Amino acid sequence: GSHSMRYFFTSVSRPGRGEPRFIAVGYVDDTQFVRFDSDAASQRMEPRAPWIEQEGPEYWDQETRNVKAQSQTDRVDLGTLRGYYNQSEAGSHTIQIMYGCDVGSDGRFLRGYRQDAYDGKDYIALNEDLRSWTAADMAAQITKRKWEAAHEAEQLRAYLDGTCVEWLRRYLENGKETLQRTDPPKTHMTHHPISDHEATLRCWALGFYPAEITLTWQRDGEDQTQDTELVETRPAGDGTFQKWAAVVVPSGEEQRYTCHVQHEGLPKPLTLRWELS
Amino acid sequence: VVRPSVASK
Amino acid sequence: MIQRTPKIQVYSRHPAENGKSNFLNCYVSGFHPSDIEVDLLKNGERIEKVEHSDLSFSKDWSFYLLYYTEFTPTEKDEYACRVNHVTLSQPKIVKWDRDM
Repeated sequence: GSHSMRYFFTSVSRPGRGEPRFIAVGYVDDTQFVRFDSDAASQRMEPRAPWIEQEGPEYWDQETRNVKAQSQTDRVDLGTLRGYYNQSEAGSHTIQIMYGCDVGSDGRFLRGYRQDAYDGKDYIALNEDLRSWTAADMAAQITKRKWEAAHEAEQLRAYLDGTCVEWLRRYLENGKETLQRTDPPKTHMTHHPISDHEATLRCWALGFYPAEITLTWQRDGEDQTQDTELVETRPAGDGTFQKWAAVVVPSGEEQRYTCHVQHEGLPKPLTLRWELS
Repeated sequence: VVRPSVASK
Repeated sequence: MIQRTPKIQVYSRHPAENGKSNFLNCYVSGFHPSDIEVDLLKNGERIEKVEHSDLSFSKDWSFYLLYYTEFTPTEKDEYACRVNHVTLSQPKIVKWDRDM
């Protein structure tokens, strides 16, 4: 199937109390493989997956230099964006950057992307074509003008549809023992009376590796998307994910409710029903 | 691998 | 600016089995800004050696973190996650419940 390589950066200004906290994380699909934390002991890019550890000292030296350089741009940009948005020097602000690429099962380039945020809102994003930018407001347009002039998109594209794709293909080959795995969801249903007259039917999906999943509740075919408590997909902590969906049903009417489980690692969408006596 | 270059905002 | 309050989930890696070693998880998500304090508690007391994932974020830019520790679930042992964020009036405590 399809794979991705993504880098995530967060820089948080610490007004007066030193330089900003920078955290960088690299992922292949949903598996973290590198990290850098400005507050950590090493002051270097560190391995986080066994299949990346086999990389040489020139690899870790380069990654360290290049991640620190990103950290320094972010430091400048925090002051620049405080200027653009007309904010005081007293408050703490955040810059978030996400960039990366997708490749198909043949390893062919599918998409490249870059999105930036300031204080948890869109700031600027590279468009799907990898040639143009979309600024979220008029201050962000100033960045766009500067990048359009500097031909930043061509420089970024060279990485997103070239450098990124080359190394993603390498990482997928180096981690072929673990990254090509897909674990399908282990499904089940639970029942919890909330009184003498009603009960919670809870539909579970555990140990699934493509974090993407769909859990829906239907009362006699008709969707119950308004009376469903859906929890955010969460990590089990061993690379697999978990999710549950719940509905409060009148006692004796449990058989009227169905839980539909759509996942990619599943041949056909699983249907679950409370097996009454 | 992370980007080697980065243009400022 | 807009601040977003954390969503807190306390759960175990594998389904709970009395006497059987497992992992106690506290997943905090959808919060902004990133400054957060998370403690895992055993009978109201802070578990000393708890690890966490590296700060990351979702498509909507909101942050997420996983706090975890190896634990053996006993019948009389009470486990909880205690979270403090700028959006909270007082630290929030979410008790561990096997059923969810």
